[PDB]
Amino acid sequence: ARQVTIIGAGLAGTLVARLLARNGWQVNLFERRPDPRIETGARGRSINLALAERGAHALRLAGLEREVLAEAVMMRGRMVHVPGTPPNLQPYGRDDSEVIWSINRDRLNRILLDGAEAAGASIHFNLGLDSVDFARQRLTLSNVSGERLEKRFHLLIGADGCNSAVRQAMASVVDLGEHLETQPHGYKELQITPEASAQFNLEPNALHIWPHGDYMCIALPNLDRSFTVTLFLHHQSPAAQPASPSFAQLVDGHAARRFFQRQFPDLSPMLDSLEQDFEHHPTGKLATLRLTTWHVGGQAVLLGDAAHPMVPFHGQGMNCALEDAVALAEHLQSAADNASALAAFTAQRQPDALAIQAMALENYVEMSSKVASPTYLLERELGQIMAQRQPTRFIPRYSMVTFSRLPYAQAMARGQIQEQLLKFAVANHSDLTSINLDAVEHEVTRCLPPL
Ligand SMILES: Cc1cc2nc3c(=O)[nH]c(=O)nc-3n(C[C@H](O)[C@H](O)[C@H](O)COP(=O)(O)OP(=O)(O)OC[C@H]3O[C@@H](n4cnc5c(N)ncnc54)[C@H](O)[C@@H]3O)c2cc1C
Repeated sequence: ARQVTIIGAGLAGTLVARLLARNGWQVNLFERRPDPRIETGARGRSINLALAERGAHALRLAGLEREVLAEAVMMRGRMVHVPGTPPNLQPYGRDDSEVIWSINRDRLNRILLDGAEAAGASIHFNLGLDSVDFARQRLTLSNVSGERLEKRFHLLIGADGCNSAVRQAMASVVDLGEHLETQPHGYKELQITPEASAQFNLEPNALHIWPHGDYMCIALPNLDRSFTVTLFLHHQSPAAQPASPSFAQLVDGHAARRFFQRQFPDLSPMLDSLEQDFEHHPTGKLATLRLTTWHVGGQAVLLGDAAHPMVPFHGQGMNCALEDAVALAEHLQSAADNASALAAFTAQRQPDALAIQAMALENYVEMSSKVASPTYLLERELGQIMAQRQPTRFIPRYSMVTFSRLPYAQAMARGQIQEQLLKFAVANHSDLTSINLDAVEHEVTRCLPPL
């Protein structure tokens, strides 16, 4: 049996562990955190994640989808809260079968942990990777107290998150060609209690958006009718716009409350613990880190956030991470050797990672800056018309990334053709009546091969 060592029992690591273990691999998985299935007296604070077709399919191949969806809240559409109009529900896709699932991060991790152990993988918690000696095929682990433990390894899988230790150790033997691109937006995670959401009639079966240009909020529901709310806001105010809102201006909960009362008046009543959550939770940072290569020979390979950290604006980090796990397991299982597997895995997935990394950055301007634009509404109306006339040619880019498994590079390449197509057809036209629908349909068939 081929042996594999996996660092990080996160989402990608536990999935790939399951897939290799049921294929007969001797799988050992190391995790720095304690086992979350051991119940303690601590009050865990977990957030919800948007599970889409890519992630759902990855769980389907692993035999875990039914179990995960049983604990997920169905989101049938996007609930846009734009001032001046009532909350507007925008259904997903074309039919009632296209939905996104809101799954609690902790619930999902437990299901994957159980899933990996049932396939035969061994999971070792409370052990963080410190360094790798690639020459001697050894690594060093330690607990929080710093007691060191050495282990032999044949194949090392880095599934240890944005701040991957496998990635850092790989940087000693190969130039990964890393380019960190930091994001000026930070995020703050707030809570809406079940009582609060019910009191203000917040739809449980929808994903909510409060667009506001350079800042915004999103909310995803949990099984108990609570919601986890993410505020996206500039870390600092630029000198060009010194009075623009930023986290630096929100020094306490009293400032945060006045900010929300003025800029999110319908959302602020639902934030019972806005003052407490604002000062007791850290302001998270966002970044896009790109790598030229993801592997060292047949010795080590990165996947998930370890290989391609991205901004969460498209809700696709986990989905891409689960998709990575399937591809990595497929290549490892069927290749002539580990080095051929790892080189082929990188070649297949690296272009798609750069694509979803790019599309995630663009999608912030789409959901927070465009959903209230007059030109964008006409382009969106015309794009929906093309999705019905050519259902296999004009698939809106959000549907391709979210509701299909088309490679991220194809979705971005087809999306730029559609974006430019809508841009030129709507240009210099006020109403949809002055737009020639059949000329737009002709260019759809000319430039977009059917799927
Ligand atoms: C605010 C926010 C919202 C998001 N929302 C969504 C969403 O709606 N949909 C979506 O698809 N994605 C979303 N994402 C992205 C998603 O959470 C991540 O992309 C996903 O968790 C990546 O999975 P992974 O297994 O690669 O890493 P992780 O899931 O982070 O797992 C990494 C694991 O490695 C462990 N580890 C780290 N260092 C070490 C070490 N040195 N030794 C041992 N173990 C180690 C960690 O403890 C952890 O268990 C969001 C991200 C953020 C920040």
